[PDB]
Amino acid sequence: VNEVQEVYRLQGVKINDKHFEVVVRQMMRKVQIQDSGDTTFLENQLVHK
Amino acid sequence: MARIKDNNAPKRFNKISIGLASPESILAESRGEVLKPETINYRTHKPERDGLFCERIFGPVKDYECACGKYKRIRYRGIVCDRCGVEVTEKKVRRDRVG
Amino acid sequence: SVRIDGVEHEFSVVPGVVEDVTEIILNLKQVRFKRQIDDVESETVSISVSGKEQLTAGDFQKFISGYQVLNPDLVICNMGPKVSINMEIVIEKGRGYVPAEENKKSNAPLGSIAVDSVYTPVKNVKYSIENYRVEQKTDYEKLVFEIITDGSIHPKDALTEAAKV
Amino acid sequence: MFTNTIERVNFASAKNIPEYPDFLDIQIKSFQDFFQLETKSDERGNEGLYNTFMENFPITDTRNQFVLEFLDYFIDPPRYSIQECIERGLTYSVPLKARLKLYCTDPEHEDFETIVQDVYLGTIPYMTPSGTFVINGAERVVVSQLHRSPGVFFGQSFHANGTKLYSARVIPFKGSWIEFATDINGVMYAYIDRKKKLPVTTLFRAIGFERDKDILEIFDLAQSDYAIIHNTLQKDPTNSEKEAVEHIYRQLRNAEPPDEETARGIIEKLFFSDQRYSLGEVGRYRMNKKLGLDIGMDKEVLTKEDIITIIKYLIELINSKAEIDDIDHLSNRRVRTVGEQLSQQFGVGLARMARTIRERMNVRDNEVFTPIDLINAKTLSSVINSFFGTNQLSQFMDQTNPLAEITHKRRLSALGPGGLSRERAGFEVRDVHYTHYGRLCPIETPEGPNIGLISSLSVFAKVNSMGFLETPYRKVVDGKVDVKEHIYLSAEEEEGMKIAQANIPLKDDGTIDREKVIARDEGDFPVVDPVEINYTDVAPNQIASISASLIPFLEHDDANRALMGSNMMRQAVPLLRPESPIVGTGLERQVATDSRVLINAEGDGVVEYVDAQKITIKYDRTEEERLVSFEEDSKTYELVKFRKTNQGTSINLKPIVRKGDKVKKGQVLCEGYATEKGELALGRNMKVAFMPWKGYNFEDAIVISEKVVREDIFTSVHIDEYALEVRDTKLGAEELTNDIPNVSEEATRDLDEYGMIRIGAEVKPGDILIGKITPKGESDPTPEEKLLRAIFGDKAGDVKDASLKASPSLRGVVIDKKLFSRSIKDKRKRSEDKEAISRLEMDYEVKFQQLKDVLIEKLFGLVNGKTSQGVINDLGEEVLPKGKKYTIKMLNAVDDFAHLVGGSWTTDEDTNALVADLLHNYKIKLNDIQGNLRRDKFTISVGDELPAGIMKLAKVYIAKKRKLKVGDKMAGRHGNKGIVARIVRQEDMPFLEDGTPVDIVLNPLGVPSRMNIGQIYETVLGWAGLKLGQKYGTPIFDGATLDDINELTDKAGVPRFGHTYLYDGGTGQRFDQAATVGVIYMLKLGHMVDDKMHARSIGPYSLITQQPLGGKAQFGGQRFGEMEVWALEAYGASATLREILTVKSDDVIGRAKTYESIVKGETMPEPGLPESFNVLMHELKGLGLDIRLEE
Amino acid sequence: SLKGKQGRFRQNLLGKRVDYSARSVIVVGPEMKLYECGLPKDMAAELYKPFIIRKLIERGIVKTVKSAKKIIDKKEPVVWDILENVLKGHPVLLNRAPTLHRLGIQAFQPKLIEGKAIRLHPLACTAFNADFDGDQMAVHLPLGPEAILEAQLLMLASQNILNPANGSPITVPSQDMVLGLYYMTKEKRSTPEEPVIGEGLTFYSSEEVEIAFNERKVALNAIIKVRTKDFNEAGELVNKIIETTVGRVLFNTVVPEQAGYINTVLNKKSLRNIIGDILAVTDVPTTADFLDKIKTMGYEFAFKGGLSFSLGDIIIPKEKHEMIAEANEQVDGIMMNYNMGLITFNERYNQVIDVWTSTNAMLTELAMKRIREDKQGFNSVYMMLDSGARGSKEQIRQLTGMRGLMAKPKKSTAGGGEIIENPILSNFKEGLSILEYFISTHGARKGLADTALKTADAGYLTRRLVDVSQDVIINTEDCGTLRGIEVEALKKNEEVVETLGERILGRVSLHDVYNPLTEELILKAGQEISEADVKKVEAAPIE
Ligand SMILES: [Mg+2]
Repeated sequence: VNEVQEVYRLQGVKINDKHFEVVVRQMMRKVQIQDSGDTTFLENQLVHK
Repeated sequence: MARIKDNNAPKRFNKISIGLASPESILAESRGEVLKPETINYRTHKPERDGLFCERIFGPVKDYECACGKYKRIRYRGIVCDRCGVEVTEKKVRRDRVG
Repeated sequence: SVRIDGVEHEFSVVPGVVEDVTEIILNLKQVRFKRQIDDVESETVSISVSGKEQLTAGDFQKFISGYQVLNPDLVICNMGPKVSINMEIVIEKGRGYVPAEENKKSNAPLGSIAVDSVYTPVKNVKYSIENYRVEQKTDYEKLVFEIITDGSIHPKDALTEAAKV
Repeated sequence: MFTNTIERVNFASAKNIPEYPDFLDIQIKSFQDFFQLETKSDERGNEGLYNTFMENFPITDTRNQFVLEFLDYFIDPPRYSIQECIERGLTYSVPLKARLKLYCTDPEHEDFETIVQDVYLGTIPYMTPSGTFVINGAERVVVSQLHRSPGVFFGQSFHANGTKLYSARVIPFKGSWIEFATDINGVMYAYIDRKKKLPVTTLFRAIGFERDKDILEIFDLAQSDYAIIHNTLQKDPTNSEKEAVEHIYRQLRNAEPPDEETARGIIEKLFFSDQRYSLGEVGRYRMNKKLGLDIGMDKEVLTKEDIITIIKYLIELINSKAEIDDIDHLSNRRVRTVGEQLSQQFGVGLARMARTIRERMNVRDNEVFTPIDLINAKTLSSVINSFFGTNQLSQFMDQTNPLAEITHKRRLSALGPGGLSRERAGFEVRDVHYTHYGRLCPIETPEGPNIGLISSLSVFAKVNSMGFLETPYRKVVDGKVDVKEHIYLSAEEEEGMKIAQANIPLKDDGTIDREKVIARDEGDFPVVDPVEINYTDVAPNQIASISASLIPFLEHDDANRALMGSNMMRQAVPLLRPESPIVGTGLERQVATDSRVLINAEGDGVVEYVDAQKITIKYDRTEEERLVSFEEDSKTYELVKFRKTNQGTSINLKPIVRKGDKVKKGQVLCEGYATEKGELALGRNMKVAFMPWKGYNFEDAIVISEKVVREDIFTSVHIDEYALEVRDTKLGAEELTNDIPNVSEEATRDLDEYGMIRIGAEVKPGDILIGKITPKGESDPTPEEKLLRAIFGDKAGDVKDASLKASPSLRGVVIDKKLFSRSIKDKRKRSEDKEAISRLEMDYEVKFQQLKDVLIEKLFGLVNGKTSQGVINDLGEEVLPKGKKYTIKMLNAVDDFAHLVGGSWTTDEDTNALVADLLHNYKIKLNDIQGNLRRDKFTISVGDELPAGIMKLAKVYIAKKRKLKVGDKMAGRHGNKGIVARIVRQEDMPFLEDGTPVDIVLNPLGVPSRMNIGQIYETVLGWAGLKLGQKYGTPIFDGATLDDINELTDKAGVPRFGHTYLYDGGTGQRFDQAATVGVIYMLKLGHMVDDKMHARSIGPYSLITQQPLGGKAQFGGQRFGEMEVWALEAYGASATLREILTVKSDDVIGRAKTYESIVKGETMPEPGLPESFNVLMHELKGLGLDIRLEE
Repeated sequence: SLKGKQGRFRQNLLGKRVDYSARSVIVVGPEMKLYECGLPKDMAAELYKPFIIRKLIERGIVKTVKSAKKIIDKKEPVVWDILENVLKGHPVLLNRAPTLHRLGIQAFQPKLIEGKAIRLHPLACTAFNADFDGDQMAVHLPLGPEAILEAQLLMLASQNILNPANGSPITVPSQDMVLGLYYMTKEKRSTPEEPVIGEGLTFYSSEEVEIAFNERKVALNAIIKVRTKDFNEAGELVNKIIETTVGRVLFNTVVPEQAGYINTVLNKKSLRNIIGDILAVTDVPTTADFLDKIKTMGYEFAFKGGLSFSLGDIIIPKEKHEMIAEANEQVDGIMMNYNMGLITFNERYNQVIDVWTSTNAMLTELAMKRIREDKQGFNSVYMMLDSGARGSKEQIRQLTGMRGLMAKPKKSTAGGGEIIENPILSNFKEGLSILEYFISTHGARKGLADTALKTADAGYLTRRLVDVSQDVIINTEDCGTLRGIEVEALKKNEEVVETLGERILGRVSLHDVYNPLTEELILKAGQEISEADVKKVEAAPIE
């Protein structure tokens, strides 16, 4: 968030941090599985949290 | 002309379901079977019977007119011609009938 | 309105005439009229000119009865000595500017070409304000008026009509 | 002194400016070099179509028994005129006839007589005198292509790992490309057509360097510098010539060679065969110059020494001992003129024709045949017509105004076949280069995706024989400028030379009068002494194009605004009454003269008759010219009156000369079409005040006076051509008639018997222009139709209405109608036509006899009493006996005067030359009469020429007089574009102390951010000129200064800088601050509001998507795409988005129900399923997925 | 038929062409209100055709839709009489492509006008990015009552004062308006040559100031004293005598009362801050009325002043030649230093560039000072630049000083464009030589190409962001999390770029926050941080 907002700020444009926060939230909706256990999932699979 | 009230009410739905298609389902939805690979007659520009554009399967090309011209005008709506087997209806049906 | 014999639209040419019908129309727009007979609001003028090397606005005067051409030296077109020009013009009364679109009459004869009409008689109005001394007070104002007209209305009459409005 | 020539006060200070090279030379000179029509048969040089025929001839069969040789080519007069071709929608083309000699070299075929016959090779489109081509009735320009020059370039590239890769690319004039490139491992490879790589040691073995010893002896193997060669040897899988050649065969054809000979022959044909590989003169010259080799220019194939030298140069390039080649350098970019492209197309067509002929004579070995039976003219005609019709360089002509035309003809395009693409066009190529100085205009380039890719030639630049650009310089020795002669220097000749500006101060002897002068040295601009100069510029406007040279005070305008102004004047609509600018540059007269749109006097003479339709001039001729020419001394010129252009503008020419006026060669005879009195007049001079006006000039808006509309200052005429083709269908032949079923008599009242609207009738939207009935298949009429027929009695036949109707935005007056109809050849009609051709043949034969005896009279007058030296026919027959005195009887004994090419007539060389010229003009006149006979024969036989399947072609022309109105786009010459926001009454407009109102108001806020003070200067100088009754010429960089304008305004009684106190028209109160007032030159652009307003409630819908159509002509709605849907989603406008996506676009039932509900005032029906979703569902069901809608 | 850019999903489902739509060229309707747009008669007649048909059948003039269509096509006066009533309460939607933000589509109340161009309010131009140099806009007509209410209550231009990106006002006056407001609100002091009428007078209220101004007994820029309402140190509304300007009093006559008294020279930045504060203390309709009034006032006072662009306002310093000469002698000193081997080639190049750029900076400062002190700051060019209406310091420098150093177009793959050691000495008033013009063409073409080529990349980035963020919708009022983000003032190089209150403004507090010095409850958990809370936090030592 800080890096993107800094890049946008260098050009004199003001955008609230909440928009970048909303986007970055969607950018972090998944996890990578390290051990399937007995579950349905598979090794190194990307699944929703 | 005032558009006819198509009594096929808009199907209200909030859910979309997908799956494998059974042969029985395809036969149920199909209006007929396609035998001939011909599309249309190159001379009369009319669709060949039992072809990929046949009027007995998919519907009449002209509104309220059968393939052989025996039945014309809206007064024969819903009647399937005994000579050509084409239902007397709107041309719009050629977008929904499946073979 | 203007109707030149043998001309069906404003984008044509009269044989033997240097200027096209468009330039003739633009020159005809510049002709100025002063009323000579009272109560004359509209007049139809049939003009037939031949044997001349130049059609001037003064050549219309021999055919106009109720109006007077104020600029007879205005050249309408240059023609050959063997060119015969037969044209019909309609003179009407109006205010300000009326585009040729509004002047088109549905009952007009074939070949009639409507023209833009600039009805305004006043070319320029200039006024100045100078101080004036009355007895002991020097703050009173003096108004000076300079009016340039086309000759159809006298400047005094123009002032009187503006005051009347 | 001429009465109608505009005199301008020129502020130019530069002296000895030579004449501008003809602006249409790049087209006309190239085409004339290609065809060589004006050159006699025996004087035809080895260039153009003659070389095209030589390179493809003689054609010999596989057995070398039949030889087909080319002798000469002759061109007939065109079948139709330029105006006729435009009106009829045909191509202005000339027939080509070739004299061919066929003989058999086989002694077993001694009975085969030698045949010499003139073969008609088909119609070739011919260039107009204005430098254009008329293709399918519309003018086109073959824009010159700026492509990479033939030769070898040493370029450097970076691999993904950052390692520098050096490459040498050889592109031939005709043949395959070869590239020597290095890899990341230090092993360099040779790429053939970029398909598969081969180590160059393998190529060396294949080209004769079998052993490693020879290859190392090539480079005399400093070892670290040449380690690449050792690495390539180490990676070479071959050791002998046979192995290398077999490996090359396997790499190229992906198969094993049947034998060594074919494998060697593949390499020989690829790289050393004239038929398949051709470097050309340009490529050979460039490679010889850059490689330091002295190979003869006659060798056009690659050689071993060339390959060795290229590899050596690449090796030193890797060693940083050589520089890389700049691709954008104009030495590396070569101009392909129209003549060159025509030469290539003719070469390809003749190659195909030669292959077809070879196959035919391989088939017809034992039959007696003539060259006519061997040639199909369609092979060449189709190739040339395809090039003129489908190639990207044959573009639609920009005919908005003469400036646009002359800029289009001088345009250079980097696109097209053999050029660059928009996707592959980087920042570098689009940039301006130092070699563009005086060759490519750095100001004029289109905005958008084509910036830098489309360039305009400079005023003084020309294209040489080799195809490179030269611009004129003046030579300097010891600081002394040679002011008498100038030398054209190319980009390669300009390297290492220091160049100063044209306006540098010189003494009377030509010595530079400066201690230090700025100089151009390549890409830098160093300061040098006058001794260090090599060359000097010639004109102040040498860098600018024709457009950029028409902007006054351009040196005061920002480069971007200069670009916009240059682009914008080319969009200026021709006005009804054009007026030359008060403040101009002086190039307007030259632009009008060189445009060749205006009728130019061919020589000195006196005008006999002046009319709006024609001009007659009696040209002054000397006695020998009268003795030699067949034409009358009087020439009649037909003026172009209301001719539609490509962009819909109108060409209207009005004569400016009067009866009895004296003219000389090159004089302009007519004004009009954005010209006034021989000067280019794109717009009008207008009084302007710079102040904000109640916010109506906000954000580039323009406030204008009503006097502009009143006096037709910016009124322009546009013409629209509508064509309806009648066709023969299966159900019957379509017909044009006024009896259109289900149409009231009022709508057809203006139609003639042929269904065409009457000339001069007013066209309103929806009016019927051309009435057409299409035959209808037998269908029983509906009960409503039957009732209508019974009531009104209309005998509606079995036809359907297909009449072309006026568009909803069309309002105008018909000014021309044209109907071309194909003659129906009936037996009686064929007999009548045959009798007509017979009678025409007798009359024409009488004409040829008349022409022959006037020949006899003139020839006898020239050669009376002299002796004949023997004149030989083309067959070698000696027609006029040598030693006999010339008599009338023996001259009457010569059967054919068109074919004497040999022998001598008299001892007097002057008499012989006069007789030769007389014979040449006789040949021209006889060819003209024969072409006339052929044209009338065609007219009687077939009639009007129409495309196949079309029986009649109907055209209607409508002229639209469009006044200036709110929304119309106006612009100056300095980039100040704008939209008319309000037409203000003259009483409300600002007025001066004298009561005179200003005509236009511009926002002062637009100037400081855009840095175009040139408009300010033009305003002040134009006010000075209008008050003084003077017009001025302002050359760029050598124009009017501030002190001169101040002096002129002081003389004219104008406040300095135009700073005067204005008065409000509404309240009469003087404004608090003085305003800049004066006269500015304004143009009216083609972005007019009448063509851009569109509105639709309902209309036609598309076929598959059922969406409403797009475009104004189809009466369609606007596109409502993804970003705007995102905007609706952001607003939370659910219902608006739903309504738009379904009931306004593709809900077939929903849209009709919504319209009915709106009309009847009921509640809006619920949206249904869009047809796009129905199509998606149907596709997914057809693909075998069961999809159900669940509630 | 399904995948790819040309498949059904991306081609026929995400975009469509619509009925009840229109398009034409846009012209400025400065006499209109913020929520009004001028609509040409033909466009309105075609768009509102079925409504006009309905009213025709209701009036009994025509019994069939065909006769109604015939009447409408003939453009009879009754059609206009009906259309005038039909336009009322039925807004249209104005869209200019590209629609980069939601303000690219706005709802306006249509008005019938003459001509064929759509009239746009000047304040919507910034949101639409629309100028009047040939731009066109699409017109979309909502049909159903839900759509009409949606437009009126969410997409109306008067309701869209704020920028959704940051909350700052986007309907700020510009160009003519800003210049006029600046001209009216600027002060002029009396001089013996140009005495100012009415300076030093005292007035009981704005009423007497208006009386004096209308009587021409006081100047617009005169420094006066007036008695009116203004906030005291406690935040209450009291009367006091405040030194002000007649133009400022006239400007405050339309300012909403609750905003106090505005006593500063008006520029674009101050105007934006003022509109923000007024909307903070009042409601949206009052701010819209204020915007309309100040727009009219700025336009009128810019028109009355006759503010122009003349060659006399571009005052090239008389010392320009002298400092160019001094720079030339310094460059000569550097060159002879290099020739004797005292400095390197790179050092000489850097020193020459430094000398030229110092000369350019000094000349820019001197030119700005001259133009500023000209006519007591009432020079039209200086008024245009200082107010923020148009123009920058660099552009005024190029018109008056020297265009300066230029970058070479060289194709150096390693380094960037080198700077030519000889700058463009001439300016646009003096005129550029052939060489200088050829040099500047490089930069002009480079800029045009860069813009034209990178617009599409920006659009692609926008598309990817929309694709990744489309599913975020506020669905629940509170999820009850105890987790939050710790926000502090943004400092860069010892400079506070964003204040703590500005960053936390509009957020919801995690826990209760107490003043460390007074133990007062500043913030409550689960409550929005308003502007007053922002001031309280800034007063307290909270970081
Ligand atoms: Mg724009």
